[PDB]
Amino acid sequence: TPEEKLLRAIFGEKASDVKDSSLRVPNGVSGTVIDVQVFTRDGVEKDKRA
Amino acid sequence: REEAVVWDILDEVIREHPVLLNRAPTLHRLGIQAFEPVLIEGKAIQLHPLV
Amino acid sequence: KPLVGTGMERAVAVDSGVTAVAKRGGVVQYVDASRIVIKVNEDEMYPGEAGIDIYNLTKYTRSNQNTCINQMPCVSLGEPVERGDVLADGPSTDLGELAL
Amino acid sequence: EIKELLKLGDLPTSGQIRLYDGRTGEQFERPVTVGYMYMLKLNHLVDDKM
Amino acid sequence: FLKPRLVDIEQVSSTHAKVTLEPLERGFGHTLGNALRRILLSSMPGCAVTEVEIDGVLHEYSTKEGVQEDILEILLNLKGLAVRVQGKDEVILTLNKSGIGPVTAADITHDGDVEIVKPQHVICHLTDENASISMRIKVQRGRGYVPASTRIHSEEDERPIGRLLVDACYSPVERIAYNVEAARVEQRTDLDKLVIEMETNGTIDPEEAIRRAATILAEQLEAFVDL
Amino acid sequence: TEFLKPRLVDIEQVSSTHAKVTLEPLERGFGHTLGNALRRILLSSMPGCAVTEVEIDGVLHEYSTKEGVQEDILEILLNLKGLAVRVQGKDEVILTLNKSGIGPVTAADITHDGDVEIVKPQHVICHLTDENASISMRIKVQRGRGYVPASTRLVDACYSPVERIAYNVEAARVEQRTDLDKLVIEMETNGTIDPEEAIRRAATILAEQLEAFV
Amino acid sequence: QDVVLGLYYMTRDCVNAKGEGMVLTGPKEAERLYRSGLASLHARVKVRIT
Repeated sequence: TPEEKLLRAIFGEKASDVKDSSLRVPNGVSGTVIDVQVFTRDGVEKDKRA
Repeated sequence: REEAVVWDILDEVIREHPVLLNRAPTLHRLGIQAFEPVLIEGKAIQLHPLV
Repeated sequence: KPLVGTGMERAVAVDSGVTAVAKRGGVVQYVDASRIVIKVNEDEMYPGEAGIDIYNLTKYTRSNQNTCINQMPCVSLGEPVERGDVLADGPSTDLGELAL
Repeated sequence: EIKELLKLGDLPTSGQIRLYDGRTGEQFERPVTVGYMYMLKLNHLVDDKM
Repeated sequence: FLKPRLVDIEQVSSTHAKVTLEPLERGFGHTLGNALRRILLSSMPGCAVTEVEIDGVLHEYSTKEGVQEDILEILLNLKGLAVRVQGKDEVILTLNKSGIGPVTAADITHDGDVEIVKPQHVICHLTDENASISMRIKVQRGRGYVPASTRIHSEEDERPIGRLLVDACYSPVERIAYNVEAARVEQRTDLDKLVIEMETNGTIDPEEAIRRAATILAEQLEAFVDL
Repeated sequence: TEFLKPRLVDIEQVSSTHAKVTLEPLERGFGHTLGNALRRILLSSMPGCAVTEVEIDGVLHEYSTKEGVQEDILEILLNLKGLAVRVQGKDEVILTLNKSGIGPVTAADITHDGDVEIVKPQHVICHLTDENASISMRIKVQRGRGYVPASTRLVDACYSPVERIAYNVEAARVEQRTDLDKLVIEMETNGTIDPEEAIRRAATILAEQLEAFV
Repeated sequence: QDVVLGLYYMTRDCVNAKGEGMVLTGPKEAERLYRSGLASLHARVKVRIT
């Protein structure tokens, strides 16, 4: 909108074409990570960590 | 961010501002009663014994 | 452990799979927080393959109720164990009894 | 049998003793029953329900 | 308004002792014993292990190959290790050992202020001929009960993923009991004694403790004196 | 290992006899540790001058009625037990109360002495009815430290200034901490010591016994 | 429940107890007798009340 456009204009930030869906820890629960698993569809390249 | 300063502002907005308390099998009108909030550490609700 | 009890708690622990029961009697060759290797007695041992019974213990892992189910060894290095003895307790079990 | 095990225990037959308030340090009138009860923690835990 | 003073302090075991206070007027034996029990059991100086970084361990929930104690249990064993320092508010002890057998509290590296009051205290066993565990045990000194939870607020890049925190156990005192028996000084109407039987892990001497207790006691009365 | 100290101490006066003082920043359990240690010494060991032995006009023993006064001998002692006084340079002074005529015999009708200070001249000792009626008593008042009842002795020694002491520990929230406690000390006195003086001198004797462990 | 058991135990009387028979000016010094441990919570006593 107009004023959001002015805001980015002053602070010169490029608003991404991608929106953030990242999984973040639920409010109030706190613990230690004891394991991680990565399942991937057959044919998509497994990333570094995987 | 839960900055330390916000806690005092909450004591102001809580002071004179009643809250409604309710139990599961509401029968007569006393099943809901108004109380004055008292800030209490912990996740449990404290309820006056006489009530 | 329960200080006051009945005497079924011993039976309940073993019959339920939470614990690890000795398949055959013998002396423990190796004890780790991970696995347990038992050297079989010859009377209980089958003639071929000789053998030892290796119990691979369950470690910290997710339960259905989101609790922790983790096994700990209840036996010590080089100890005689007889068939049908508790090798390792499960969650909420102590030395073969049921401690809730 | 319980009272008998209490004789071997060095502890009274009544199963009650004197207890003192940790605040005022004064005694408590009457004996109170003290012992060992097995107690379970069920999972209704307050930081779930809340 | 006759004032008290201490008297024979009888050590029995390295753990506990019976201290005694001879000159108590009418009823003051109770007024002190409970007030002293309070500060003895609660607010006292202690040094308990806090931060522990171990050999290959990422978190307290794994198992190091070659030791039959789960990492969580080894941390718990450390919470019960009693030590004492003199001039340092944190000292980092380096523990190394290997070979089949118990690894006790005497196998650590001695420091100028390190006194291990229980060299036999079992940290964990060792199940294989060649298996080696190195650990940095960071022990600091403080007061009260600080659980491991309230410690991860400062955080400020505690990135050392291997630095596993434990709960601060800080306290020497275990059990404090006071009994007032009537003490008859050769001439006086009726006077009382104070028998304070206390119990400790051996990291604080009786006379030092009971002094600092009354110190804090009178120190809070300061404001009270005026208004 | 530094040790948290109190702050703020609003003193709410309730007339001239009693008051409720308050202390916000008390750490764990110290509200009781203080409140109880002070309750103990306030009720028991305190300086006071309370009437003890009373020798009366005609009737020597408590089992009778003196002609001309509507108060039974037992009840007059209780009023005397509640007469508050203070001395200065004497460890015992014997006063003399005299009056006649129809009307109240108050505490200002006694014989004033150099060291005599009657803190309640309006305090009713007994009344005086029909006729002229005669009352004279030599009342021997002594000094001491505590409450000595007439049984262990003849009236009960009231030498406590303090009448009713209560301590209340309410949870005090310091800006950053879980739970800390407060101390509400509501005290009560006969007026022969001022409340602020007492609570000062109370802790005084307390810490003075600690003088060997400092 | 707890509160009413307190007041029941409070105003009750046993046959013989510390402070039996004495007299006090008012409730203030009555509590002072009790809290100091001289007189029992339940004992028959005459006290001046208003």
